[PDB]
Amino acid sequence: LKLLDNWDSVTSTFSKLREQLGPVTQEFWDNLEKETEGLRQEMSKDLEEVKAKVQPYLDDFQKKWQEEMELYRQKVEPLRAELQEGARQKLHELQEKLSPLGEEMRDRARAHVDALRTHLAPYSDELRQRLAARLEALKENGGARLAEYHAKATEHLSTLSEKAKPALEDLRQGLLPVLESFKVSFLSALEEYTKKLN
Amino acid sequence: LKLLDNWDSVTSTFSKLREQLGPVTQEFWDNLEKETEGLRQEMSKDLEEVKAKVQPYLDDFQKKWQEEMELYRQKVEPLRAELQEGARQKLHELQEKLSPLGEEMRDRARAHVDALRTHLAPYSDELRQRLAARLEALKENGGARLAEYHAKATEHLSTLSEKAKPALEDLRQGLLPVLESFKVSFLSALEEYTKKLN
Amino acid sequence: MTEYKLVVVGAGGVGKSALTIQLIQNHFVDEYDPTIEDSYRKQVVIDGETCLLDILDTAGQEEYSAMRDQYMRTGEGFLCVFAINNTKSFEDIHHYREQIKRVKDSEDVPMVLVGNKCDLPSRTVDTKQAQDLARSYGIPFIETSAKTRQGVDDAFYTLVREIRKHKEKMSKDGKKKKKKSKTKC
Amino acid sequence: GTVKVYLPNKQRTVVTVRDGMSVYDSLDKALKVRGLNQDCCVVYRLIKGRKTVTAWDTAIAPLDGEELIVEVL
Ligand SMILES: CCCCCCCC/C=C\CCCCCCCC(=O)OC[C@H](COP(=O)(O)OCC[N+](C)(C)C)OC(=O)CCCCCCC/C=C\CCCCCCCC
Ligand SMILES: CCCCCCCC/C=C\CCCCCCCC(=O)OC[C@H](COP(=O)(O)OCC[N+](C)(C)C)OC(=O)CCCCCCC/C=C\CCCCCCCC
Ligand SMILES: CCCCCCCC/C=C\CCCCCCCC(=O)OC[C@H](COP(=O)(O)OCC[N+](C)(C)C)OC(=O)CCCCCCC/C=C\CCCCCCCC
Ligand SMILES: CCCCCCCC/C=C\CCCCCCCC(=O)OC[C@H](COP(=O)(O)OCC[N+](C)(C)C)OC(=O)CCCCCCC/C=C\CCCCCCCC
Ligand SMILES: CCCCCCCC/C=C\CCCCCCCC(=O)OC[C@H](COP(=O)(O)OCC[N+](C)(C)C)OC(=O)CCCCCCC/C=C\CCCCCCCC
Ligand SMILES: CCCCCCCC/C=C\CCCCCCCC(=O)OC[C@H](COP(=O)(O)OCC[N+](C)(C)C)OC(=O)CCCCCCC/C=C\CCCCCCCC
Ligand SMILES: CCCCCCCC/C=C\CCCCCCCC(=O)OC[C@H](COP(=O)(O)OCC[N+](C)(C)C)OC(=O)CCCCCCC/C=C\CCCCCCCC
Ligand SMILES: CCCCCCCC/C=C\CCCCCCCC(=O)OC[C@H](COP(=O)(O)OCC[N+](C)(C)C)OC(=O)CCCCCCC/C=C\CCCCCCCC
Ligand SMILES: CCCCCCCC/C=C\CCCCCCCC(=O)OC[C@H](COP(=O)(O)OC[C@H](N)C(=O)O)OC(=O)CCCCCCC/C=C\CCCCCCCC
Ligand SMILES: CCCCCCCC/C=C\CCCCCCCC(=O)OC[C@H](COP(=O)(O)OC[C@H](N)C(=O)O)OC(=O)CCCCCCC/C=C\CCCCCCCC
Ligand SMILES: CCCCCCCC/C=C\CCCCCCCC(=O)OC[C@H](COP(=O)(O)OC[C@H](N)C(=O)O)OC(=O)CCCCCCC/C=C\CCCCCCCC
Ligand SMILES: Nc1nc2c(ncn2[C@@H]2O[C@H](COP(=O)(O)OP(=O)(O)NP(=O)(O)O)[C@@H](O)[C@H]2O)c(=O)[nH]1
Repeated sequence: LKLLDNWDSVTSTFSKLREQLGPVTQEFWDNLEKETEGLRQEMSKDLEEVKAKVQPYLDDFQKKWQEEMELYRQKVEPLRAELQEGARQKLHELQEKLSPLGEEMRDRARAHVDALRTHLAPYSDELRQRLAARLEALKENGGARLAEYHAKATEHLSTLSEKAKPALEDLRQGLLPVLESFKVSFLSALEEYTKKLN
Repeated sequence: LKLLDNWDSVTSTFSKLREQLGPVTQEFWDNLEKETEGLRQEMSKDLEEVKAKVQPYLDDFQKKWQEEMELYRQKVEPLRAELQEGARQKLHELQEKLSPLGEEMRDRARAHVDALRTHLAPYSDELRQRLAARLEALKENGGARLAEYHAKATEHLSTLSEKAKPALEDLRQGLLPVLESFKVSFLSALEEYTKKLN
Repeated sequence: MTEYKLVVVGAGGVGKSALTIQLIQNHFVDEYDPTIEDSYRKQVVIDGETCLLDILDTAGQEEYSAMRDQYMRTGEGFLCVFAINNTKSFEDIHHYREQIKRVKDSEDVPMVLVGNKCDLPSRTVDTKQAQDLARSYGIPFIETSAKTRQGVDDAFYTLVREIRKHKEKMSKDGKKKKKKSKTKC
Repeated sequence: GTVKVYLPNKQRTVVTVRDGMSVYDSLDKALKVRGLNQDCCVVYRLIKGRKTVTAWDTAIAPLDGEELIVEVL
């Protein structure tokens, strides 16, 4: 309601801002004119300075690039050749190493896997009997536990009857007057709050 | 009142739970004993068979492992020799490359750096002139910037004071009845808060 | 790659630093080393098995520090080093036993009684008296001398064997036998 | 009054801070006990979580509070 009075001061604030938006911004533009003029005194020389330097720079760089490229060509080629022969020697080494070791590894695998074929096979079979006996134990006690659980579930359901019936009715018998009392407190609160929030 | 009866049902449940857990832990343990006894008997054969068989298992594996290690060491010697002799050539030939190609690198680096010296020296010197021009403009423009900024700041301070006092006093003057009316509503609303929760 | 933590406790003057340094770089000290918290780690072959031993040599003049209590818990085996020429040390052995019992939260902890300076002419603690005390605790007694290097390594070897003994026993005690498992530990 | 210096052997040692002896002297007992020499070893200070290069010639007096880590070069 009184916001009009407060906002009126905001309008005055806008006016004060507009006063600055004029000469201050205009002055800023005048400063910008100095900035642009300055840049036209800096960049004018800078750009030419760059051009007059980039040319010999790229030229000197080209010289260095040439030195590097030529030098590298006279290095990469012979080195690659030597590395190739060295790699071929390494390859031959690898071949002459991985071949006997490969055959050996295959026999190693034979001696290991065939061993496993005669180690894990009876092991799994033994485990099968062991697991079977264990399964029977789990089924014996499990089947019993199922009966026990069913009995306990029955006891639990029976002990739940005294909760889902009398206790639930008791809760309902409590909820009725409670909700009523809550309603009285809520209704009054609604009116009371509305009266002060109007 | 509600909590008293509700919690009563809780204790009337904990008791039943305790009366249930009693035989439950026993029945569970009885079944657990049957299982664990069987597991023990089973584990007796399990561990014994595993240990009795682990002996020839390890013996078989170690036997082959001996061959694996022996043949490995047997071949490791000539293989290491191939690596050593081969590397001797590879490294020696490379050392014979790092020498001339290294000298060439240094010689190329000489021209590389020396050409850089004859370029970077005047480049940085001329850059000093460029930077001088930049700094000159930055100083001259800066002097204006600061002068204008001071002017703009003064203009800002003028409108600032026109708001820090008149507008602020308007706000503060309004804050008086506003805060008071708010206090009136808050203090009165506080009645409901207490008369509804106690 | 098996590393064991050995803590050497004792009164100031017994020469804990000397004992440890003698095993590490094999050099006898001559100055009063103001040891507070210094560890020494070396690797040796004990009974055919390679073991890394990290010996913690701490101050023997601390009252009751929380930092001490904490680092005492990280020690597996404990060496009760006392001087055969110092009656106070023989009586203070019980203090070490109780301190370790509390920090380890167990009464059955591998410990070894070490009687250093047995080469010295001065002897107030007889071998039987010390051995009897050790026997009462259920631990072995080793007479040592850092000056003559006698029993030095032996004491350490014994401690490692006690640690092994305890761990082996617990592993072959009764896992499938259901001997104290619980759920909240 | 006591500072714990970290050793390159993955350990540490607590020494007493004195207003006389230098780093070289204080770290001498630490290196000599590990069979090391102050020729290939360098000590690093603890400032802002990161380590800082320090000299042996410097005294140990201003080393009261922080900890040091010795490395081998
Ligand atoms: C065809 C091409 C193939 C080439 C041909 C084949 C020939 C070349 C042959 C061999 C290559 C060298 C590699 C072997 C090095 C093993 C060093 C090592 O372990 O020896 C064992 C010693 C012994 O232990 P100890 O007695 O001291 O401990 C005792 C414990 N105490 C604390 C408890 C008391 O240990 C020591 O001497 C301490 C270990 C410190 C030495 C580390 C050296 C590691 C090897 C190379 C460095 C490479 C760096 C890679 C650079 C790449 C950057 C991108
Ligand atoms: C280049 C850009 C063009 C500018 C255009 C707008 C302005 C034109 C109009 C008037 C000119 C006024 C400019 C003068 C500003 C001075 C800044 C300055 O020199 O200040 C320094 C002070 C000193 O305190 P200290 O920290 O050194 O000491 C800490 C103490 N202890 C040491 C113990 C560590 O610092 C302080 O007063 C800290 C407070 C900083 C206040 C900044 C407010 C700036 C106002 C307007 C800019 C517009 C932002 C708009 C955002 C729109 C985004 C879309
Ligand atoms: C020029 C230089 C040439 C030199 C030649 C030398 C050749 C080196 C070649 C191979 C080395 C294989 C390394 C085997 C690693 C296990 C070592 C081992 O037995 O150590 C023992 C630890 C024991 O327990 P602890 O010490 O921790 O406990 C005690 C803790 N205490 C001490 C604080 C109390 O056992 C453990 O740590 C068990 C954990 C094992 C995890 C290893 C992680 C390996 C990482 C990466 C492998 C790369 C995969 C890349 C894919 C390649 C595709 C082609
Ligand atoms: C988000 C990604 C999903 C995947 C999640 C992970 C999967 C689950 C599997 C494995 C994680 C297991 C967590 C354990 C981690 C290690 C904690 C630790 O570092 O452990 C070591 C501490 C050592 O002791 P210390 O050094 O302090 O003492 C020594 C001092 N003294 C002797 C001197 C006085 O061990 C202690 O503190 C002992 C207590 C810690 C043992 C806790 C095991 C509890 C087991 C069962 C309880 C189940 C209740 C079920 C009911 C349901 C409720 C909702
Ligand atoms: C939420 C739903 C989960 C569903 C999963 C169900 C399956 C889980 C059931 C069983 C598997 C668990 C097996 C491993 C148990 C270890 C738990 C553990 O690490 O807990 C940590 C506590 C820590 O406290 P602390 O006492 O160590 O520390 C105080 C130290 N102070 C005395 C020394 C100084 O450790 C302790 O409580 C001591 C360790 C207890 C020793 C157990 C031995 C187990 C061995 C064999 C199992 C036998 C099976 C039967 C045979 C069948 C063969 C087929
Ligand atoms: C990312 C790899 C690139 C991929 C390329 C493929 C090729 C990989 C093949 C070969 C690479 C060989 C790398 C050799 C590694 C060196 C480890 C080592 O020696 O490094 C040194 C650090 C030093 O620290 P310090 O305290 O000893 O020195 C303090 C002492 N100063 C002050 C005195 C000097 O030592 C340490 O960091 C302690 C030991 C290292 C522990 C690493 C633990 C890593 C974590 C988990 C492993 C995950 C296994 C996953 C398996 C999953 C199965 C499903
Ligand atoms: C993406 C846009 C960001 C743009 C903003 C730029 C700012 C971020 C850049 C740089 C920040 C520099 C901060 C370094 C200061 C660390 C000081 C320090 O030393 O403070 C201590 C902590 C704790 O360690 P400490 O004291 O035990 O060890 C030191 C061992 N002493 C104490 C014995 C000597 O030091 C540490 O936490 C050491 C740090 C290791 C933590 C690694 C965590 C990596 C995980 C997530 C980071 C994700 C990066 C994503 C990549 C995207 C790039 C675009
Ligand atoms: C153009 C050509 C110019 C010429 C210049 C050369 C080229 C540029 C080259 C490199 C730039 C990298 C700068 C260095 C970075 C440091 C990394 C680092 O190692 O740091 C760690 C340090 C603290 O460790 P310390 O070892 O020194 O201290 C321990 C004390 N002692 C010494 C006693 C041991 O950290 C500190 O000092 C604190 C640093 C915190 C990092 C703040 C960066 C935040 C970045 C972005 C904020 C986002 C703005 C929003 C973006 C919107 C844009 C529109
Ligand atoms: C006494 C009790 C005390 C107990 C108090 C308990 C605390 C309760 C607290 C909060 C309750 C609020 C609980 C809010 C729950 C959220 C309800 C909800 O989902 O709302 C959604 C709406 C969305 O509107 P939009 O429909 O326009 O559509 C979404 C959007 N534009 C789009 O394009 O997608 O948002 C709106 O509500 C806007 C509707 C505006 C209409 C009204 C416009 C207002 C009209 C008139 C104002 C009165 C006039 C006064 C003038 C007199 C001056 C003198
Ligand atoms: C629109 C514009 C928006 C702009 C947004 C800008 C955002 C800028 C954000 C961040 C700026 C980077 C600010 C970097 C601050 C770096 C602070 C730092 O290096 O602290 C060091 C300390 C180390 O204490 P110590 O006691 O260990 O060391 C000795 C002590 N300092 C001494 O001098 O004697 O560490 C500690 O305090 C202990 C805690 C260690 C755990 C943490 C370790 C990790 C520590 C630092 C990492 C900083 C991470 C920064 C990444 C931020 C990205 C989300
Ligand atoms: C980070 C990746 C992590 C993943 C790792 C995966 C594999 C891990 C396994 C094995 C590999 C091990 C990888 C280990 C990586 C780092 C290991 C490491 O932390 O080493 C220590 C050193 C320095 O230690 P200090 O104790 O001396 O210093 C104190 C320390 N910073 C501190 O805060 O306390 O720090 C440094 O590395 C020195 C940095 C110097 C800055 C210059 C840096 C220079 C950078 C770039 C140069 C490029 C130039 C190319 C030129 C062109 C060629 C012609
Ligand atoms: N005769 C003899 N002297 C020893 C023996 N052990 C240490 N000493 C001597 O006792 C002095 C201090 O030894 P030290 O090992 O530093 O004692 P510590 O009790 O471990 N020091 P701290 O109490 O400060 O931790 C040295 O002069 C040293 O030579 C020993 O077994 N026999």
